[PDB]
Amino acid sequence: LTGTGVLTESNKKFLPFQQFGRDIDDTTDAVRDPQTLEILDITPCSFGGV
Amino acid sequence: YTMSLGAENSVAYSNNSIAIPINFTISVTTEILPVSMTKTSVDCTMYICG
Ligand SMILES: *[C@@H]1O[C@H](CO)[C@@H](O[C@@H]2O[C@H](CO)[C@@H](O)[C@H](O)[C@H]2NC(C)=O)[C@H](O)[C@H]1NC(C)=O
Ligand SMILES: *[C@@H]1O[C@H](CO)[C@@H](O[C@@H]2O[C@H](CO)[C@@H](O)[C@H](O)[C@H]2NC(C)=O)[C@H](O)[C@H]1NC(C)=O
Ligand SMILES: *[C@@H]1O[C@H](CO)[C@@H](O)[C@H](O)[C@H]1NC(C)=O
Repeated sequence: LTGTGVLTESNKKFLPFQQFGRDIDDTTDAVRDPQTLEILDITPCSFGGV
Repeated sequence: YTMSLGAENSVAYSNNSIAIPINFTISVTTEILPVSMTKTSVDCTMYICG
């Protein structure tokens, strides 16, 4: 699963079988690292209008 | 059911009778009007292509 984002620490406690996290709009905003079983929030990069 | 528009009210019309109010009610009613929406901006290039 690929993409671009800012990976921060997450307070969301996944169940052991779950790997990715989605919001209402079915976009991946939480993920589990395969090497170390920790949860990371994926905040989208700061795109904006100039 | 077949809907009923309102209760029937046969007004007691005659050529020489009038109805005069002896009292009044100060009635406050609410009217809700939308004014604005959420201002949304879309990056067309990022939405189509990322
Ligand atoms: C003014 O007078 C008329 C008739 O004298 C009244 O009308 C009647 O009202 C009763 C009450 O509901 C009805 O049962 C009758 O059928 C009505 N008659 C007619 C011919 O419409 C009227 O109510 C009176 N107005 C007031 C404010 O008292
Ligand atoms: C006109 O209507 C008002 C109510 O809208 C009447 O005021 C009421 O009067 C009774 C008896 O005097 C009291 O028990 C109520 O507490 C009053 N209500 C309020 C809200 O003050 C008034 O008396 C009426 N006047 C006439 C001439 O009919
Ligand atoms: C995978 O390797 C990491 C290396 O730090 C280790 O901590 C972990 O226990 C290993 N196993 C799993 C299932 O992640």
